[PDB]
Amino acid sequence: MKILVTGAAGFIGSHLCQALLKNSAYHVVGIDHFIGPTPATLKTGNIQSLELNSRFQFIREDILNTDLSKLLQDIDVVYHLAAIPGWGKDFQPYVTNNIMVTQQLLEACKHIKLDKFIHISTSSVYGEKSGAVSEDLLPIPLSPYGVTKLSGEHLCHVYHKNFHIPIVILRYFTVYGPRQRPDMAFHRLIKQMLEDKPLTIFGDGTQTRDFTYIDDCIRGTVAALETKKNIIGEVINIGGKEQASILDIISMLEKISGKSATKNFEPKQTWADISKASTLLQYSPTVSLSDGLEAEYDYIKQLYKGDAAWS
Amino acid sequence: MKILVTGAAGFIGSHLCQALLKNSAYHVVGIDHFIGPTPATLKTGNIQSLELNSRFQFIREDILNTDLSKLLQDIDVVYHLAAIPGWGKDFQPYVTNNIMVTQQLLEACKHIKLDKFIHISTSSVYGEKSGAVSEDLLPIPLSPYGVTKLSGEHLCHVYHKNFHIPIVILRYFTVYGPRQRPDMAFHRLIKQMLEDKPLTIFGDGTQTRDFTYIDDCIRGTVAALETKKNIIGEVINIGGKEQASILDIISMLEKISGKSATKNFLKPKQTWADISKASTLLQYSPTVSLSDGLEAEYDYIKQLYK
Ligand SMILES: NC(=O)c1ccc[n+]([C@@H]2O[C@H](COP(=O)([O-])OP(=O)(O)OC[C@H]3O[C@@H](n4cnc5c(N)ncnc54)[C@H](O)[C@@H]3O)[C@@H](O)[C@H]2O)c1
Ligand SMILES: NC(=O)c1ccc[n+]([C@@H]2O[C@H](COP(=O)([O-])OP(=O)(O)OC[C@H]3O[C@@H](n4cnc5c(N)ncnc54)[C@H](O)[C@@H]3O)[C@@H](O)[C@H]2O)c1
Repeated sequence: MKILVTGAAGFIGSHLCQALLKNSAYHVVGIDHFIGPTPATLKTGNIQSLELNSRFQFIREDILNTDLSKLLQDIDVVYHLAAIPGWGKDFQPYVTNNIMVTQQLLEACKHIKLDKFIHISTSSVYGEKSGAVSEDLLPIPLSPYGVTKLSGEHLCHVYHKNFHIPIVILRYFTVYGPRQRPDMAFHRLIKQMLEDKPLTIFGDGTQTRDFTYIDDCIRGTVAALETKKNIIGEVINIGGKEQASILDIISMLEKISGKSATKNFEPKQTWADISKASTLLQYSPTVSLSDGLEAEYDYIKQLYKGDAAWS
Repeated sequence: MKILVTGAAGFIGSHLCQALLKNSAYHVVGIDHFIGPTPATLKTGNIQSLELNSRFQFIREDILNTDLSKLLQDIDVVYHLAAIPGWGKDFQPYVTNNIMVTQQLLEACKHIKLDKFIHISTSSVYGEKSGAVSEDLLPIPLSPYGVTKLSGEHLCHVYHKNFHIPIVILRYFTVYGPRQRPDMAFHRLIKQMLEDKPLTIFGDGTQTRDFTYIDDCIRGTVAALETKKNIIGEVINIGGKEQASILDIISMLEKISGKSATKNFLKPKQTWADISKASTLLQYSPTVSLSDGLEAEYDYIKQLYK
């Protein structure tokens, strides 16, 4: 079996490619152009181990400036994770990389026999919801990111209905752990704690949110390929084991580091409904925040203060 | 009050400029780049009346290639109708004119004190539905037009929530009447009947749908401005008086023309707009009958292709 992962040098793509290659039957092609919020310097480390694997092929090209028929020959499964995640005149890159990229990939998949086109989307499509967020909820995105990613999902349905591209949509809720993007909250809090600085906190930080450890996110993503259920056409939430406030997270980080944080200071309560994923994917997130945060803490320590080839 | 109408030379925008200018209090600025399926001459035809009026200013420029800070200086209300109606390389124009236009327009309005930004959208955002279509249904667009128009609506919510742009979304169901675009079904059917050619139907023509006469469309669009109720942030379906199938419509066109048509069939049975919300918030009640509306369109099409 041969699998294309778009955005394979990114946070989630780099872990997915590695989880796929544990199956000695799987061959992976990753494509990544090294753009978006993570600098290329920091990003190179994400694929260090990946490029040691003989069954991994890496292409450093823009999806919009590459031979797609060539990239897609002999591909059984596409995992599409390439995106600009996380305004003004900054808007064009979101349209180019979240809408035009998805449309051009889907166009090139018409002339191709895929088992699955697994399109990765985001909980930012939903906008604001108190309580359980389920896949039947009317999406009202409140960011440019959310708007352009939801547009990507809608193109998946257009190409499924019109040309029978076997699309699956996974909506990831906040994913954290080793390799988390530097623009994301846990990375920023941990780097501030390591540097004895004030921890930036927007609002009073008691609002509780859903968080998914990378390894739980990746098990759910792999199960989208390996499930015996018919999931073609479905939208599936992939969300976390435990929910926590930004003040709970800092509590657990102070326990981890044995430091104390100079805190520098919107539904109260929201979580992913993961019942569709439980039923269709046997998905069950198993990693605790305390284990997950320890692993992210050690990663960020080594990233900025260490001497690894990926420092 | 000074009102910017985008797409002001188009089918609906030209009628809208006409109705607003009836109010002596209202000054109207129209911008239109003369693109999409309608030829330029028909659009010059659409605004021939408006240009004579001293409270009307017209700009023939791309919204993406104009000084929007100049354009919006003393504007109290935006009516945003500018758009491209409905693969591979033909996709960028939908993204440019339905997504980027809306984003740049909203960006230019972010820091201005508008009373209202009235964003015009489409029932094509809903995708395939059976029965009454209300604003709470999950939109699953099936076309690039639908996706790009749906993205425009979502940009409005982004700018409402973050910058308090006072947005109102109207979802038009199919609009017909004089100046209907030449790509649209009634325009095409009437033209074919005038030439005694077969009337081309796609499908078996028995699916009944919602049609809105342009004057009823404009009355609801003006009510979105003039209503005493707070409708900021609301999505409102604007739909029509009578439901008809294309076979119902052709039978009425036969009554107008006094002759039987040859019917040419090439390649979801019942669907209508739920206009409850528009009734309550806009006192919208469409009053023009299909037979009266089709007569008005028929006369407009005949004067073109005599
Ligand atoms: N990190 C999260 O918590 C989270 C949450 C919700 C959804 N997601 C989604 O998961 C996916 C991966 O997110 P991430 O956090 O790993 O992001 P990331 O930025 O680390 O990875 C995205 C990668 O896509 C690549 N890319 C973008 N445009 C490209 C193009 N035109 N051609 C080739 N490569 C291109 C970038 O170089 C980058 O390496 C995205 O689709 C994102 O929207 C992530
Ligand atoms: N006609 C219908 O039945 C119908 C149905 C539902 C919704 N709508 C919506 O109503 C609005 C008007 O539709 P219409 O039938 O009058 O179409 P139209 O093509 O007659 O009018 C739209 C006008 O927008 C202008 N325009 C497009 N892009 C522009 C740009 N970048 N800069 C400047 N001007 C630009 C075009 O030149 C055109 O004259 C659209 O937003 C459409 O999606 C119409």
